[PDB]
Amino acid sequence: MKPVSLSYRCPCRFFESHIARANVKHLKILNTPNCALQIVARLKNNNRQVCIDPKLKWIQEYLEKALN
Amino acid sequence: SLSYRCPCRFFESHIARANVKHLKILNTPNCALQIVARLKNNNRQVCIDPKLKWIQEYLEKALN
Ligand SMILES: O=C(O)C1=C[C@H](O)[C@@H](OS(=O)(=O)O)[C@H](O[C@H]2[C@H](O)[C@@H](NS(=O)(=O)O)[C@@H](O)O[C@@H]2COS(=O)(=O)O)O1
Ligand SMILES: O=C(O)C1=C[C@H](O)[C@@H](OS(=O)(=O)O)[C@H](O[C@H]2[C@H](O)[C@@H](NS(=O)(=O)O)[C@@H](O)O[C@@H]2COS(=O)(=O)O)O1
Repeated sequence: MKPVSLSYRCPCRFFESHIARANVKHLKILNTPNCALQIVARLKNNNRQVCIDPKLKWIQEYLEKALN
Repeated sequence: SLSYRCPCRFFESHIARANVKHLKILNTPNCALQIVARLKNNNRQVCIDPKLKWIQEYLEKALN
């Protein structure tokens, strides 16, 4: 890959839509206003980081509860 | 587990949006503290106050 310092490409090119809450170690919420996909999940069973659908069903409630 | 350590035990209350690279929201619903920031300037990760007003707006924007 192009190193970060040089890349103008939004980090998330594509999202995945079938990530279950139970397999998520954390969601990383990137501070990238200019890009459509800001949410990256780190997964528990494989430790991949996958960009996820921000409309995934469980995401909103998971985020709101973190803040209570 | 009684074994299980919550990754965040203490938080910073004075972190502003501009000094954050990203937030990590830890899937540890059991724990009081679930919010981590990687800092630009430092590159340290710190746990941050979850009642920080800007955190809400930050997360809502990410969801659109
Ligand atoms: O809607 C959810 O966030 C959710 C639904 C499911 O019961 C489960 O996810 S799964 O469909 O991927 O299996 C998960 O629910 C619970 C879950 O039992 C625990 N979280 S998890 O291990 O990461 O999956 C539990 O401690 O909290 C989840 C619900 O959130 S809560 O508000 O803290 O109770 O997620
Ligand atoms: O905008 C960002 O904050 C960011 C963008 C990159 O896509 C990401 O790459 S990475 O997650 O594979 O490393 C970058 O690096 C961070 C990342 O937030 C964290 N990884 S984690 O430990 O699983 O959460 C971070 O804590 O470590 C990475 C730093 O990379 S490094 O400088 O080359 O060592 O985050």
